[PDB]
Amino acid sequence: MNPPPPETSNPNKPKRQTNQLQYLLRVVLKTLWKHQFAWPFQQPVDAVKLNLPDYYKIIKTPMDMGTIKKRLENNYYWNAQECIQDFNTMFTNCYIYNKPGDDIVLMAEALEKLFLQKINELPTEE
Ligand SMILES: Cn1c(=O)n(C)c2cc(C(N)=O)ccc21
Repeated sequence: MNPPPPETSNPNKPKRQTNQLQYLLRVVLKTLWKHQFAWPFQQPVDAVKLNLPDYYKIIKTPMDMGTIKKRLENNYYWNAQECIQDFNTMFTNCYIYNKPGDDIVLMAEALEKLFLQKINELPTEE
């Protein structure tokens, strides 16, 4: 069994649409999403189909770019830090679960390098 996915909709949660969050969608998410190594990270890990029965025993804070994309498109966030944390959670999960050197780790590292370069130029708030 897979767990329920992370929340992407919560009408109780206060929301903003801001230039930093717009950057996170238009520059950061879109840059990583189109990458040749994006595909393992475009949706929640399906531990059943991938035969990783211990994945959610080890990973208790799942995150993926499919979830982040939905959160950004549906204006789920209050600030950029929340979204940046989601990306970092996704990368960290990969490094925590997988054997050092594995293809998936190299893929995460390539995406993380781009992520860091884009976040380095996060625009100042308007
Ligand atoms: C070990 N592992 C991970 O840690 N992630 C994120 C994975 C994604 C896929 C996949 N086929 O999407 C397959 C295996 C994966």
